[PDB]
Amino acid sequence: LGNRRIRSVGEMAENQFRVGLVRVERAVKERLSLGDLDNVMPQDLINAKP
DNA sequence: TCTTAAAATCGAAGTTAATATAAACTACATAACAGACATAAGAACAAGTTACAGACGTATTACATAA
Repeated sequence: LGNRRIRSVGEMAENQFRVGLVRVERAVKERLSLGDLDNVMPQDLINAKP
């Protein structure tokens, strides 16, 4: 049992949230690379639905 | 003749009922929807054509009455 671990609701919630965050981060990096960022707000860059 | 990667299999019922991310403008042709008209089909009324029924009228026979 020192070689097997317990993973609870907090850990897997964190894991899935991090997966969604990476999913957002890919598109955010794609958008930031364009350059035209004069009229962009932080709420116009991320994607809450993933 | 000996490794080494693939290929295939692994009990019945029973229950069970799904998800959820990520160009715009313009030009043209076609299909669909609505309205109106004509047509075909049925409903209604009235008449005509025809035979039979229902009770009457007639014809026939038998009884009664008159000579």
